[PDB]
Amino acid sequence: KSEVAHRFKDLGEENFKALVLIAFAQYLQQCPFEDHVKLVNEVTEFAKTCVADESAENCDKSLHTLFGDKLCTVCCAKQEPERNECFLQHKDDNPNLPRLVRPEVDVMCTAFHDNEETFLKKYLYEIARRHPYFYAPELLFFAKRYKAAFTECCQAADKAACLLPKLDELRDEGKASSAKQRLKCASLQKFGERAFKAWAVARLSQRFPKAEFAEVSKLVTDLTKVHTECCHGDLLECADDRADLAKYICENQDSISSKLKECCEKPLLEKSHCIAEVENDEMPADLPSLAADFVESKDVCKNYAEAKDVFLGMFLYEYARRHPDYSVVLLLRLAKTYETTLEKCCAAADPHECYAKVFDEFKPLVEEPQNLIKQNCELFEQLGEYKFQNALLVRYTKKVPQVSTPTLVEVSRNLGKVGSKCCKHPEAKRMPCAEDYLSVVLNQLCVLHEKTPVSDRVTKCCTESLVNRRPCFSALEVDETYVPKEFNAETFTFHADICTLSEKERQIKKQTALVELVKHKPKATKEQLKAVMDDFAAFVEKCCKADDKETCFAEEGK
Ligand SMILES: CC(C)[C@H]1CC[C@H](C(=O)N[C@H](Cc2ccccc2)C(=O)O)CC1
Repeated sequence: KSEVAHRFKDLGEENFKALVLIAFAQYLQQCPFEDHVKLVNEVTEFAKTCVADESAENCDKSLHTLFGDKLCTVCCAKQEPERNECFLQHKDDNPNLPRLVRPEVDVMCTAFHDNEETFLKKYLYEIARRHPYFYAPELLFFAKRYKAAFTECCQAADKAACLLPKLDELRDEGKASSAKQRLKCASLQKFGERAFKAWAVARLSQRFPKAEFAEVSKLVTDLTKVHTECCHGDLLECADDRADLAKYICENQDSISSKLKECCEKPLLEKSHCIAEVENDEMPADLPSLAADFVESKDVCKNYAEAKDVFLGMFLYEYARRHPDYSVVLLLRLAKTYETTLEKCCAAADPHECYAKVFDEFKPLVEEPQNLIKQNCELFEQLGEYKFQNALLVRYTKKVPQVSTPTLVEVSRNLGKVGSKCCKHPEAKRMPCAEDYLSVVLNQLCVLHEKTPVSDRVTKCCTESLVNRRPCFSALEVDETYVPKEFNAETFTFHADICTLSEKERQIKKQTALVELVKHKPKATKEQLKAVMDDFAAFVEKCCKADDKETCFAEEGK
C-alpha cells in the first residue's frame, strides 16, 4: 500500500502537483515560490516511481512523513504524529505578507503567453499563503476560471475591459469561500465532529428535502470525512474523497434531488462546485407533523435510549426538511432544546406528560433572529452600505475597544456586506442568509482575535457554544473599564499617497481613523464624531486637488 501512488492514480498528475503545492504553501507560508516548486517536482517524480512499483523504497511511507520530511529540508521534532500538529497550529490567518499588486493587463497577458504554467502556478501559491485554510479542491476550480479569464480576454481587443471585471468577481468569490471554509474548520477543531455533523444534517436536509434520512446520513458522514481531511492538511485525501462523493450524488440523483441534472454534466471541478451551490429542492408534498413521531408516540424514549444522537439527528433532519426559511443556527437551537427536554423527561415516571408541550418552547426562539434582521435591514436602507459600516464602527468599538483597529474595521465592513447581500431578499430568504452569513463574519473576528487575545469578553464569546455565538455578542454593551489612549499625532496625519489610492482603499483609511478617534475619546457624542470625520473628509480632497498636494496636508497639523 503506497499512499503516494494511490492518490497519484486517482487524481492524476495535474491535480497532484497542484494539491501538493497548496499544502506546502499553507504549511510554510513564508517560504519563497521557487523553493516549493522544487519540492513539489521531486515529490511528483517520487510518486511516479511508486505507481510503477509499489514495493520500491520509501513508497510505503505515509503522506505526512513524505511531506513533512520534504518540507523540513529547508518544530520538526522527530515524531511525525506531533510534527504534523506543529504545522497546523502555526498556520497564520494574518501572515503579514506584502499585499499583492495587480500589474497592467498587457504585463499579465504577456506573462500568460510566455510561461503559462509558472504564471498560474504562482497564482495558487500566493493565494494558499494568505488563506492557509482554503478549501483545496475549491481552489483548483478557481484556478481554472482564472485561466479561462486570461485565455479569452488576452485575445480580445480591449483586454482591460474584459479581464478586470472577471478578475474582480473572482477575487470576491474567493474571499467568501475562504471565510465559509474557515468556519467549517473551526467547528471541527474547537467543537468536534458532532457539532459539524449536526450542521451538515441541517444544511443538507434543507437542500435535499426529498432524500431519506439514510441518504442524508451517508452524505453527511462522507462530507465530514472530506472536510476533516481538508482542515487537517490531508489535501490529497480530501480532493479524492470529494470527487468520489460527487460521483455518488450523480449516480443516485433521483434519490437526492432534482436540481442536479445540469450539475452532473459539467467537468469534474465544476461538478463539485455546482452541487455545493445548488438551490434547495422542493419539499415533498403532504409531510406529517413532527408531533406524531417525536411527542405523541409512546416509543419516543425507547428509540432515543438506543442511539440518542441518531434519534436527535432524525429530529433535526425532519425539522430541517420542513423549514428552508430557518437558519442552520436556529435549527440547531430547536434541536438542542428538544434534547434537553428528552434528557429531563425520559427519566420521569410519565415522560409523555413531561415533553407534551416541548414544541411550544420553540416559538420564542424563532422570533429572536426575525427581529434582528428586520430591525437592522430597515436601518441599512436609511443609511446605505458606507454609512451603515461607520455606525457599526463607533458602536462596536465602544463595546470592545481592546480589539485592534484593523480587526474592528474588517468585521464592521463585512457586516455592511450582509446588508448588501441579504436585506434585498424577502422575509423568507432573509433568515438563512443573514444569520448564517453573520456566523462567518463573527468567526473572522474570533480567529483574528485568537492570534492576540486582548479582550477576555470576546474570548469567552468564541470559546463557548458557537451556536450561541451571535446572542453572546449582542449583549456586550460599552466597556467602561477601558481608559482612553493618549493622542497620537501620526495616526491623524495623512500622506500624499492618499491621492493614488482607489476610492475603496481611501475609504478604509477614513474608517480606520474613525476607530482611532473613538479609542481616543470613548465618550464622544454622535454629532461631534461626524463633524471631525467630515472635516478631514474635506481636507482629503481639497489638499489633493491643489498643485502643492503634500504642502497643505502639513498645514492641517492642528
Ligand atoms: C443583516 C445585517 C444587516 C446584519 C448587520 C449587523 C447586525 C448586528 O447587530 N450584529 C452583531 C454582531 C457583532 C457583535 C459585536 C461586535 C461586532 C459584531 C450582533 O448583535 O450579533 C446583524 C444583522
